[PDB]
Amino acid sequence: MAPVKVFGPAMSTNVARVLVFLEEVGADYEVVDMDFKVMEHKSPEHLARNPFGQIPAFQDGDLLLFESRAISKYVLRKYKTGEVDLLREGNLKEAAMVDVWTEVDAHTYNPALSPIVYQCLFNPMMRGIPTDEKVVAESLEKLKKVLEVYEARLSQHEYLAGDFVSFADLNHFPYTFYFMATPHAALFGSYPHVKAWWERIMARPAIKKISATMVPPKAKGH
Ligand SMILES: N[C@@H](CCC(=O)N[C@@H](CSCc1ccc([N+](=O)[O-])cc1)C(=O)NCC(=O)O)C(=O)O
Ligand code: NA
Ligand code: NA
Ligand code: NA
Repeated sequence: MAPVKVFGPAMSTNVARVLVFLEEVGADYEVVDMDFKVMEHKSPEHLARNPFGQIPAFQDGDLLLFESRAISKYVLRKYKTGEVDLLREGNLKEAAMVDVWTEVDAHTYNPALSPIVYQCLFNPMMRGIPTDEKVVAESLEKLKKVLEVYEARLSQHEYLAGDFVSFADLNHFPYTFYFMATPHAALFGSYPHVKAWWERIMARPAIKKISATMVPPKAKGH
């Protein structure tokens, strides 16, 4: 039957996103590393997997996929356990709530948090480009407003879609993980329900496993 293949280094946020869901359902998989220093993601071979020249790409037999959230939902459906139901697709209103807060991550939370990761981590280390502190300052003020909403939401439920962990919650892991390595990692402590939610996510065996393969400078970067 052959395990599925993920193309891209495990440290890349959107690769890690897929690996988390693979681990949640206990599926075998192969991580195919790629050399960004020779721009392997822009090679003719990889463009045939992801025509926009990005990672992850994904292969299951003759099926090629890209876009991390699409890959992840395919994994969750293919390996649907019964022991794990992260999409709630058998329940219309639960699936809707999972969908809402998955979209919130994609279009409200991650656009506020991701720039801080880029400016404080990716740009200086990976690209040799210094931190633009005005982008950081503007993004932090937006993130704080987002976190005020999350704090209220997570005061009523343990997770974002209700009293169950879901696709919505776990999609928050890869970029927030790296945020915890920036100078702004203490931010969450001002939002106690958000911090507790985050710690529940970090306690998950699948999350523990993948975060160990991403390895920051050292865990919660000081
Ligand atoms: N929507 C897509 C986004 C995928 C994506 O952005 N992949 C990035 C790597 S993860 C995000 C990321 C970007 C940059 C760094 N960095 O260190 O400079 C780290 C992580 C990529 O391949 N970029 C190459 C390109 O677009 O040309 C998905 O979720 O799959
Ligand atoms: Na990019
Ligand atoms: Na599911
Ligand atoms: Na918004």
